[PDB]
Amino acid sequence: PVIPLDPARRPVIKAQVDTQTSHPKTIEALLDTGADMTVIPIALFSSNTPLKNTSVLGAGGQTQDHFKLTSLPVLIRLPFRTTPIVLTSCLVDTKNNWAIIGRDALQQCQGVLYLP
Amino acid sequence: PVIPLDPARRPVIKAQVDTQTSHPKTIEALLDTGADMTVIPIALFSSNTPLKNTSVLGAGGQTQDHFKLTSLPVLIRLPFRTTPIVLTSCLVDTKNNWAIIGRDALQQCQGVLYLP
Amino acid sequence: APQVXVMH
Repeated sequence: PVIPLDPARRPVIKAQVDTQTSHPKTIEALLDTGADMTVIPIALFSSNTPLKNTSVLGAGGQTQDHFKLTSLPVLIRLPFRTTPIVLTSCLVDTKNNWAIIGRDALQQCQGVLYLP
Repeated sequence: PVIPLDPARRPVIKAQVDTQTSHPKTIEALLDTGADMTVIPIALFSSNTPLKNTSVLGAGGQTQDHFKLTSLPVLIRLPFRTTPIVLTSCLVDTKNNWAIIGRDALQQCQGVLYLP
Repeated sequence: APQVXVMH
């Protein structure tokens, strides 16, 4: 689909995310061409998942605390597709503020930006 | 122009920014569907322009200090376009780190995302 | 680091 861009309405989609640590779950994710990597909430993961420490650069500078990296790939299915996006690793928001489909995932579903 | 999305290559554009406090300058800016509003480096504004306190939420959480809000509109012209984007307000990076074209600007471009 | 981008 074609998603218009509007400051007042964030471009979000429903996605089914399988972390391979518990059953696949539905999230609402922000479509973000400014994210190098996809971010999913830590709430998706079972209690004893090994997640790696990582740094992430965002608006207010570098954060060491907020994000971990998955050890296993994450599979993501978008509304009308059976074929999953498979990301070798993705960021995990330890604060559960963010679900963001970034350019890693958008690349796999051949998503583009179009400016007339 | 179609802009393919690739985690390894940030989607950037050259944009001429007119803060109306100084001579316009052309900068390289990130095309960012996950940005509510556009961000301009504080280095593009004259020393001692009035700038408003503001809070911004990003990957490291909320910052009170890092960004100001402009007092005057900011006009932005893209390659090969005469008509400016006119932003009532936008964010100002006091750390000179970021130039980000957000959905406020993208809406005026009539830019869209396309997921096949 | 990966970059991830801005909300008000």
